[PDB]
Amino acid sequence: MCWVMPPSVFVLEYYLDTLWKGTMLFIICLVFISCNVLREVKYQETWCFPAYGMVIGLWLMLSSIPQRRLVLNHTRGMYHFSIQGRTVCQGPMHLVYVRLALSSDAYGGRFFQLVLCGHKLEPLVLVQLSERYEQMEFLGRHLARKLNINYFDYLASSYRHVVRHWPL
Amino acid sequence: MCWVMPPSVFVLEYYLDTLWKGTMLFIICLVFISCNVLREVKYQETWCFPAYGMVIGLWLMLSSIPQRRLVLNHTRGMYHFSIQGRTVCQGPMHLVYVRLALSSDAYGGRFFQLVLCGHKLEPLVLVQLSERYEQMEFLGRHLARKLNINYFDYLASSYRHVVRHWPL
Amino acid sequence: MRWRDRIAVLCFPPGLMLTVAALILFFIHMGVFASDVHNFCVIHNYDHMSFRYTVVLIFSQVISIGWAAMGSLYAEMTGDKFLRCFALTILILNGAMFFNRLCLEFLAINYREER
Amino acid sequence: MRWRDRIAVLCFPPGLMLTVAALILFFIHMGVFASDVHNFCVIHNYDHMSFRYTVVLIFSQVISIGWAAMGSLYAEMTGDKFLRCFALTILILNGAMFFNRLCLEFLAINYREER
Ligand SMILES: CC(C)CCC[C@@H](C)[C@H]1CC[C@H]2[C@@H]3CC=C4C[C@@H](O)CC[C@]4(C)[C@H]3CC[C@]12C
Ligand SMILES: CC(C)CCC[C@@H](C)[C@H]1CC[C@H]2[C@@H]3CC=C4C[C@@H](O)CC[C@]4(C)[C@H]3CC[C@]12C
Repeated sequence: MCWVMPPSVFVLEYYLDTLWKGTMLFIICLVFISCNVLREVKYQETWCFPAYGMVIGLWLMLSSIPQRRLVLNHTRGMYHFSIQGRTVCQGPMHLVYVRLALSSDAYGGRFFQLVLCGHKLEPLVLVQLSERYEQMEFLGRHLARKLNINYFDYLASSYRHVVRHWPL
Repeated sequence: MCWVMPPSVFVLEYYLDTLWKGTMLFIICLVFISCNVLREVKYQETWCFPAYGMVIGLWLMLSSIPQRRLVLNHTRGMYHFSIQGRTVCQGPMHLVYVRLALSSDAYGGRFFQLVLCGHKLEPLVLVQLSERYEQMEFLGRHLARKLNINYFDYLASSYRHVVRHWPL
Repeated sequence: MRWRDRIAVLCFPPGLMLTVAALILFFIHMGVFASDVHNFCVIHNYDHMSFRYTVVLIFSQVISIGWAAMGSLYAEMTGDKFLRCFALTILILNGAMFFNRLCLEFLAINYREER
Repeated sequence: MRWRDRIAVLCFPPGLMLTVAALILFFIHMGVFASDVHNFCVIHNYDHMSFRYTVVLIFSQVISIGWAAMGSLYAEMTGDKFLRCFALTILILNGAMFFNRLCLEFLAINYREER
């Protein structure tokens, strides 16, 4: 899977995982429907917790999303924000970045994620492997080989990050 | 009133008369509340008619309006649509006109009204007197002496109407 | 514009609100229809069924129908298909619910009173 | 943008909707509060009071308080005073509402059951 994804021929497409959340909510509450705990001796009925489960799962399922795409076509594409049907965000460069983000806990453990920054864009969260830095900018160079725009790092400019298009 | 209003020093201000309708609806319902018709022999109760009247009157009363104004100040004013608080419509000329409109019934009787045309502007309906044509462009020339913009007539251009600013 | 400010005040944009009023009329009339059917089928509690408010909610029905129509007509010129689909769907559901309640009331006729 | 399209689909703009959900929680909870005081004051039909659902609607209360707070926090950065005033007013009314129902439940404590 290391090779196949980086070339990302022309456009890339993207989706969301909230449909998974809605599906597991529906499954769990459907389990909750039939033969729940019998706590009439507790002088109460707990059906409204799964009723709020109905409400939450039905809303989370309603967040449908067709294939979030851009004009990342390996050309002079404007990186206009594209959705099947409607279009919202347009911009001549200078907005679509790729940035490394860091998070820390009370102990101090560092977790690293990636985000394709822009006007209401989609992130680049890698698949559940962030303890070390590994190579960092090699995938950034591969994105550059795609359609070079930026490869931003943490904090300010300083060093250790590369820019390609600038608005001055 | 003929020499008071057409001079209209600098700005003009304007309001709506829907508050009159709301107040009349409130008065009618308050009459309807105490000692209405006793039609229990009709096997029905008609409190929902004044209830719907209250819904309508409360909604119409909510149409508040601070003094609809423009930049009709006797200068190079932009005629920017002005409201105490928010502002919406802005345009460089070519939109604020004054137009004569006509209405007819089945018999063929003609009624003449006037409208200050523009993006969501207010009209210039005269005080309940439209049977004869009288003077037409005399009040139009007075508006021209104010801040000459247009004085449009019915139908197409043809003749009998004057323009002052054009966008070509 | 600032829908924000649109929803701000003094009043509001064109029609719209007048269209979504038919929606909440549909909500309350659907609730009343459901209560009527529920009391007709199982509980059999004709004492508290809506035999008493008969013509006033029919007048509410008809003004809601006219309101949804007038909203559709006054909102069609925006040139956008979604608003027209919204208004036409509301008109269709209101007409269907009106005809359904008319059939229900014409059916349960031997249960109110006699003249 | 096309609020139009914003309200169009796939989902919706940021938060907002999550703030107006607290509004309709306030609607239903003020409704049951009104029913509760009405049954406490005149009709006296404790068999059908809200004696039976007591902890689940309290959990709904606290989740609505948290929702309104989180919506205010998630909508404050729009830079517009009207949205902040909106969200803060809903938070204040929900909080006073919650304290009111807490006080009323703590008052009617001799009418439920006993351990
Ligand atoms: C006034 C405009 C907005 C129309 C709304 C009509 C409302 C106010 C009317 C229409 C339907 C009505 C209800 C229909 C059925 C019931 C149950 C019945 O056993 C007693 C009357 C009662 C409780 C009515 C109360 C008032 C009611 C809710
Ligand atoms: C599920 C989430 C959205 C919370 C909504 C809570 C709803 C489902 C709860 C809270 C208030 C509840 C009502 C409160 C009072 C009454 C009257 C009582 O004599 C029987 C129960 C009954 C009829 C309850 C039915 C369920 C109810 C409407």
